[PDB]
This record gives sequence, C-alpha cells and structure tokens, in this order.
Amino acid sequence: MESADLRALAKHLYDSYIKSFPLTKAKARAILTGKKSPFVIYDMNSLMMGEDKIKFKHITPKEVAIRIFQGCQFRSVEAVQEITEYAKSIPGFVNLDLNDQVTLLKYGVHEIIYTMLASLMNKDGVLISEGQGFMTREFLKSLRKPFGDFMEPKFEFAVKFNALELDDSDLAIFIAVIILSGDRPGLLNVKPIEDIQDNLLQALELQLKLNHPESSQLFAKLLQKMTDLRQIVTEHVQLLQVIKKTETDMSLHPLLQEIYK
Amino acid sequence: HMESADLRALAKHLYDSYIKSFPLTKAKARAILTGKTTDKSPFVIYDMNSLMMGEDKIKSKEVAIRIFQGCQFRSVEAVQEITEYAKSIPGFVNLDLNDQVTLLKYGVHEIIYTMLASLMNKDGVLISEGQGFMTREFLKSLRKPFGDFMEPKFEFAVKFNALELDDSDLAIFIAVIILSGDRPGLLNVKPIEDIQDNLLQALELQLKLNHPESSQLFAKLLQKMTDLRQIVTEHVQLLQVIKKTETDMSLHPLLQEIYKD
Ligand SMILES: O=C(O)c1ccc(-c2nn(C(=O)c3c(Cl)cccc3C(F)(F)F)c3c(Cl)cccc23)c(OCc2ccccc2)c1
Repeated sequence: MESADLRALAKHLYDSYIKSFPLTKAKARAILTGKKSPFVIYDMNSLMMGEDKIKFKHITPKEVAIRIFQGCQFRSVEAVQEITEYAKSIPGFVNLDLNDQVTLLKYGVHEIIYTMLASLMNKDGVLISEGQGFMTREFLKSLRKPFGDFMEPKFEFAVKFNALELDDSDLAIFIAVIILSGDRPGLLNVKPIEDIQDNLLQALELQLKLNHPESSQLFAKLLQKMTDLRQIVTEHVQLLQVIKKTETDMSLHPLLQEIYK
Repeated sequence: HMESADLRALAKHLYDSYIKSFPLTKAKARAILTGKTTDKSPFVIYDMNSLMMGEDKIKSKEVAIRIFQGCQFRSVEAVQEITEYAKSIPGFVNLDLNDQVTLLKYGVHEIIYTMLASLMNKDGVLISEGQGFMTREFLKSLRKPFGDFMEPKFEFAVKFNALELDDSDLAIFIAVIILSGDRPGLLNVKPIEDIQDNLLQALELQLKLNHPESSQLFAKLLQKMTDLRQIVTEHVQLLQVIKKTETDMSLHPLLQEIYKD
C-alpha cells in the first residue's frame, strides 16, 4: 500500500478504538500520574467502604479473595463485547467466513485483555470501574492461597510492556494485528486473514516510525511482546484449572456460571 | 541506528561464520532431500529392519531408547556448534560472563529446533550428517512417550520451512535469538539489547533484499519466535516424564545443566 493509505487505515482504527473502549490509555495515565481523585483500595477495610460508596458492580451475589477474583472475571466478560465491536471496524473483518470471525475472537480476546490491562496499570496498582477506583498491587498480591499469585504476573508483564511508551494510536493498530492471527486453530480460510494482517502490520510499522522516530526497532520489539502475551495466557489457563479443581467455595448461580463460561 | 553498508557488512560476517560453524547447511540438506543426485542419496530408515541394516551401512538396548539416546548425542554436538557460532557475534564475548552463560542456556534449544527444520520435510528428517533419513511415520510409531517426541518438531518445521529462508537469512535470525534481553536472570540487559537492535536492523535489510516480493517476511519471521518458545516448553515437560519413568537412562552433563531451571 501507499503511505497515504496506511495513514488513513491508522486514523480509521484510532477513531473506532476511541468509540469502542471507554477508558483510553491517555485518560488512564492522567489519573495514575496525578496530572477528582480515584478511590483507593489498599486493604480489607477500604474495600468495604468502596463497595458501600462507589458500589462496584462486580460485587453482591463470600470470601473476599474469591469476590475479587470473580470481579476480574465480570470485567473480562464486559471487555470481550467491547473488543468484539472494535473488531467489526477492522476493514475486511466482517467479510470473513462467520466461523472464522468467531474463531479469531475466541482465541484473541485473552491476549488483548492483557494488553489493554497494562494501559490501566503501573507498578503500584490498577484502575477499576472506568477509572473511579484504584486497587493496589500489594493488596492484590496479599490475597490468600492461589489468588495472591494470580494478579502479580499481570503487573510484571504490564511494567515491561509500558516501558515501550505506546499511545492509543499505536495500540489501536497493535490490537488489530493480534485479532487477525492466521495461526488460530480451526480457521477455514487463512488467506484473507493473513492478507488483512499484512496491511495492518504495514500500517503499524509506518505508525511507529512516524510517532517514535527515535525509538530504534520499536516495531520488532513490539512484535516480540506477542511472545510474552501467548506465554502469559497459557499460564493463566493453567492457574484457572488449579482453582477449578481445588476451590469448593467458587460456585455461582448456574445462569451466572453459563454467562462466565 | 546503522548505515545500510554497515548492515550488509554484518550480514556477510555472520553468514561467513555460520558456514564455518555448522557443517550441514540448509543448502546441503535441500540438495540431499531433493534428490536427482546419485552421490548424495541417503539410506532410508522406515522400520525395525531398515534401522538394523542402517547401522551396518551408515555407521543391547530397546529401539526407542537407542534412537532417543541418538538425538541427545546429536543435541550435545549442536550445542557445541551453536556455542562456537555465538562467540563470533560482535559484542557477545565482551558481555558479562554470567550473561554469556545465561544467553546460551535459554537460547540453544530455540536454535536447535530452528535449524532442525532445515533437515526436515513433511515425511522425515536427515541424520548422521545427511547420510541417513528417518521417516516421520517410524518416529511417531515409537512406544511409550517417545512416539510423541518428534512430531511437534515436524509440525513446526513444515510451517517454518514455508517461509523459504536460506542460510544467509538464518545466520542473522539465529543471532537475534541468542541476544535476547528478556532471558531470566540477565544482569545487564542494556548491552544485550543494543546488540540485538543492530542484528534486527541487519535482518530487516537482509530480508528486504533477499526476498523483495515476500511482504512483511520480517514480521512473520519474528512471530515464529513465539512457536519456538512454546515448543521448548513441551519438550522440557516431555523430558521430565522420562526422567521419572526411565530411571536407568541418563543425560549428558551439558544437557543436564541447560535444563536446570
Ligand atoms: O477494565 C479493564 O480493561 C480490565 C481488563 C482486565 C481485568 C483483569 N482481568 N484479570 C484476569 O484475571 C483475566 C485476564 Cl488478565 C485475562 C483474561 C481473563 C481474566 C479473568 F477472567 F480470569 F479474570 C485480572 C487480574 Cl488477575 C488482575 C487485575 C485485573 C484483571 C481488569 O480488572 C479490573 C478489576 C476488576 C475487579 C477487581 C479487580 C480488578 C480490568
């Protein structure tokens, strides 16, 4: 493609990413740096006041560590719908075979959730409830049994990912590249998927050169992070399996379990 | 950032050392696999008896063990060749000694799988410096856990080989793998990443010049570094099962130290 068309595609994706995701990285950073303060959850008593005052919707029908864990599952289900609507704006995506559309979303949403979660994280905690709350890393890491070790890998990835200093216009193309992965299992027609991904990679490459001209081989370094994502997603799955087979206090209402499947 | 002419100089340096360090290149393997040559034809091992005849021609334990022990023997040789190659990568021997060890520990296996693909097609793999060829089917029919040992290698190779890299491409790709700054336990990540930036620039220009019609081959090749990380993980878990089941079987010290942690 011609440079001018790559810029058009980049601009198209940025506008749609703004409409699909309510809390952007730009806004989240304004909150985290200190540049209406968020309510801070740093221990058991401040958690209690937070749901009493802000009323986090990932709450009400239990042990605290379980309630927090399920809260992360609730938000993840919300995010899937936001990612799904974004994918529809990627040129060519809705023209793919319907089963392949479903397959790309199924295997891609986990990598995108971790990616975008880094936008809401710093080394000390994570924004919640569209940025109205902030949950400290320490409070999370101090949850009992396997739950303490659940959130820490996310922070460790986020600290390293954020060192790249990407902005929302970079991330919108990066997220698109992840969705159009031609190596997802069960794809019926790989060729148009890889054809779209080639366009997106060209647009990401030019975007990074123009937006970060002093950041040598940022393109390559960002592609290398797709290894960190694939690796952390697999660990996540293994962590769930261990919770499912050991924690008898996890059962929800059957309808809820279905929503959260 | 480097000038184009210096990047070409580095590509030629690395290709030259790759030829000096690895006796069986992809170019040689392909000439043997393609055929049409009476002087380079391999003896083919496809079952028990042809294996028995093979030892008389190419030149008391169970078959699956003898084959398995054969692969670890060749792996130790490959580690040796890979170590000699790394010493030629500009800047590598100037790094902190512990980091030199660390880069090799985590990198040798990803490189072994990469170069093993050169010796592979969908039906089998060259052995004994290309004098032999062992079919995929024969490997997959080996008993116990050994049958499933090589098939993941074959599955990766078929996709990696579709990229159609030649030895001059692979020489830079292998160098990029070795100089990974995200290896666990590295003491000085920054000097490793400066070297890799140079290597990534050299790979980018090499791929553009040697494959001008292969759009985004650079990006596609980097995404393959993801398939490598996952295949190493499977391998390590397969070994562990064998260590705890075949208590009379032993690894080479070099291999033992690599897999520790
Ligand atoms: O607003 C967002 O964009 C947002 C996106 C992701 C999470 C979040 N997901 N998450 C997972 O575990 C996870 C992941 Cl990464 C990928 C796939 C699936 C899951 C699943 F289902 F297991 F939940 C997290 C962990 Cl472990 C620690 C911190 C955050 C997360 C998020 O949390 C906000 C939050 C809400 C309530 C209480 C505390 C924090 C917000």
